[PDB]
Amino acid sequence: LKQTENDLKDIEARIKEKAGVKESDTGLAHPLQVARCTKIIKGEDAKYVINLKQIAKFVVGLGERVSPTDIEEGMRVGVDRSKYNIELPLPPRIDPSVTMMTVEEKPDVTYSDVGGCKDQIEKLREVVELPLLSPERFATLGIDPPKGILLYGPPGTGKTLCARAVANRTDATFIRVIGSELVQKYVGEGARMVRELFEMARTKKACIIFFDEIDAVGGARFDDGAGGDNEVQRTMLELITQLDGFDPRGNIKVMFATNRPNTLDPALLRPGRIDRKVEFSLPDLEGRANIFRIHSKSMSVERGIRWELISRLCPNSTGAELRSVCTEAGMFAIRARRKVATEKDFLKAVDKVISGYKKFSSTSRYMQYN
Amino acid sequence: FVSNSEILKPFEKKQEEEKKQLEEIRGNPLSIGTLEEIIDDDHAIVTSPTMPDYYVSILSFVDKELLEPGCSVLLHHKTMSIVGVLQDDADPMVSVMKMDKSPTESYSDIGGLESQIQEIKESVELPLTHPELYEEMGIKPPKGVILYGAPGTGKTLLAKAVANQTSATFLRIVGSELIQKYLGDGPRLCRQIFKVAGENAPSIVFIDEIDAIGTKRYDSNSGGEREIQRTMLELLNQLDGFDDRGDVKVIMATNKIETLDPALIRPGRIDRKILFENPDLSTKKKILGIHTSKMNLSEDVNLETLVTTKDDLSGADIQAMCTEAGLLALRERRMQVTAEDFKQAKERVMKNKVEENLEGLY
Amino acid sequence: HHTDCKFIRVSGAELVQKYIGEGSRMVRELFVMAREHAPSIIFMDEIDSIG
Amino acid sequence: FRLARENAPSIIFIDEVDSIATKRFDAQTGSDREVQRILIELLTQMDGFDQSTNVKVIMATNRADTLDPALLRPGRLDRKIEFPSL
Repeated sequence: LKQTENDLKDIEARIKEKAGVKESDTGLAHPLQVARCTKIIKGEDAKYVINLKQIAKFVVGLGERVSPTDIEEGMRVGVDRSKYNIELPLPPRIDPSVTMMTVEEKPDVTYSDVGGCKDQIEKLREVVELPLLSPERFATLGIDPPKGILLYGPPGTGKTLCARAVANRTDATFIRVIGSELVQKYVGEGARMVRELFEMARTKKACIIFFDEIDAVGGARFDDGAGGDNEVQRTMLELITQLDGFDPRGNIKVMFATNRPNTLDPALLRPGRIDRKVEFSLPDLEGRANIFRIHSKSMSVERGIRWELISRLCPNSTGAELRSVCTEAGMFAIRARRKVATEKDFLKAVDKVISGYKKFSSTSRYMQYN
Repeated sequence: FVSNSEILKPFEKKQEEEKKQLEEIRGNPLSIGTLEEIIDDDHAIVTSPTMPDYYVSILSFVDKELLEPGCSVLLHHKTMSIVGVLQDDADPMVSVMKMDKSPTESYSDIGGLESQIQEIKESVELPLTHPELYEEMGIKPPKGVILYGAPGTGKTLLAKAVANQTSATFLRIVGSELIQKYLGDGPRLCRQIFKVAGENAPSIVFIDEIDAIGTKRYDSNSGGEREIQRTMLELLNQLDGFDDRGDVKVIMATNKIETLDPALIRPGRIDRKILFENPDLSTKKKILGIHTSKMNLSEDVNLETLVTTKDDLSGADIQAMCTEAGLLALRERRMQVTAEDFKQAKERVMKNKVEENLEGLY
Repeated sequence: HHTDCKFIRVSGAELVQKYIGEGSRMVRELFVMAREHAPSIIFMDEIDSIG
Repeated sequence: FRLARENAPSIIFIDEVDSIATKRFDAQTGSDREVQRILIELLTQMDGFDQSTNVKVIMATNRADTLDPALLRPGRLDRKIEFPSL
């Protein structure tokens, strides 16, 4: 019965909370959709009363002086509709309106494919981590860190796994927005509503947002669409507007995801909204030898096993495809009931998984340029 | 009760007085609004079809966990400040979702398929009630399973028996209605299903016969119809982009998933391959013999007579041959079926759904 | 008539819905109506043949 | 439709009913519901019909293929008059 006795001190403090309400007691009783108050009784020009709603739409040309002495009446005055700025009396302005935002904390992902990502992750570190360490080298040399970056390749073979792993070491705000749900219906639901997230990115610093599912946003057109994809294409152009006139690159990052690099609008892929591109392909053999180690760090393996002959059975592959070999190898200890992971389990798994199980249904010829 | 004398004495004195303080902040409209966002200064946002305008500040009785962005709450009578919170139950307003029931299922009619029956049990039923072996080994078990072939022949009926063997919450989501002519309805409803149900660990979602999604060809995004390719893009976020702890499980049983498969499955999130297999002499006896456990028929007729020479009759084909021959014998009100109804029911089933490609020799 | 039950008619073309699909929920909504009255026969209309 | 019950020699003609054809939802109550509450009342005010049988309701339309098929049920709309050229 904690909540039972918690209200004992809270109801007594509710009057203390009401003491702040005692400033304005009129009209009965900071994120806002549109700025709305009741009559704004408090308030050249002295008092300032503006409201936008179905009744009594107000507008004032002047401002920037103290009528209200900070908050007044309905407490909501500030940025809405754009066009409207009350700044001088401690504004609750540029605040997220009613919308759908996905905000999580600590997207913890460990290392997946280090085989070809040795110097490839360093390019990702030069995006976010670089301005957070030695910003003085940017003003002296005259160079700026990359903002936009593109991810292309097979669907999450250790490419996407690396994208979520580096973001965990950034220690900043992580927000995931996709492109599939972005369509919706109303014009502006996929652009103006997301523009509020882009406008807040300049307000709240230390924010990192990964743009997802760009195939549902961009893409090349010939007949200029069959209809219904115009807003899909206008959202592509709305992303350009935030990068068009002005934008800081310090606290704002741009990263895409797709299966092929050039499937977007060839004008969209033009540089300046993408400074660098992530080239993701099948790395060499000895480079992926650390992948077999990472999965075996927490895995009990018989001492004396030789990984040299195991890697020979496996041709060029990715990080996730190597875990599938150990995944079925873990199933070899289920049915056949092996104590630990042996060499015969790994040598057979490559022929069991890649040769035996995998067979068809893989991405091979589906990426050239386009 | 014992404490009703001693401990209750310095209790009810403050229990009734706080209720009067509630009547001061409640009244009896109890207006039900919607809380859009939580403010560290204890202030809320009112929502109502009358378009309310309020600066109301968050009162007591609610906490940061109870207050939710967009779920209904209780309001003050005059000032309309937040008081309580609405309790969610019954059926949400999202797309079709089953809640719970206990089916009666086991391995009986699909007997003889045990070669592929014990395979799916290892990656589904075993990593549920015994959450172990991943601490010592360290390899993450697969998420769902993928089955391609003829459904209802005992391959999909296998999934119906596994649902009861889990002894936990089972979910069934429809994968048809996503193909609606409207653009953008696919990725929306699919995300809200797994997000709201993430509280309950067991899910095991089953989907049947998706022939639409999966158009890719040479590029990732083509100029084809947008009613199809973008709907699939949501499934990439569930199986790859955003991964759970192993609660949500997606199962899709269709005819041919070949072209469909490597836009979704990924290397190692879901590893399963199960195809329809022609039963041998031993499997056909266990399928047909167990169906007759409760069935009664003429003792002068052997059940293995038609098993020797027959063309591709699975458990689905036998389900009709038992019903078709049963309705003919039931017309005379007899629990036993004669021999003439056995061959008569096999012809009309073989002459309709069963057709080969007329490919001989080879 | 002779089966001692009811008759439920369901519009096929009206079941198809754009925007947020209603027909997806209309499946389980009619299932509740099918649960309320056990002696009934659900019929699929507008996909049938009147000619 | 109340005057149709009072004065018997009355003819009510509604031109261009094709303004609504199949259906729409979108905003729900906003800019939609107006004709959806009519359909319920088209099943209501026409229920009091057949008492006098003096009521005359004739609806004009262009494309009849996308209209409501449920209206063709007897008691609301019985027989449609085709207007070809020929």
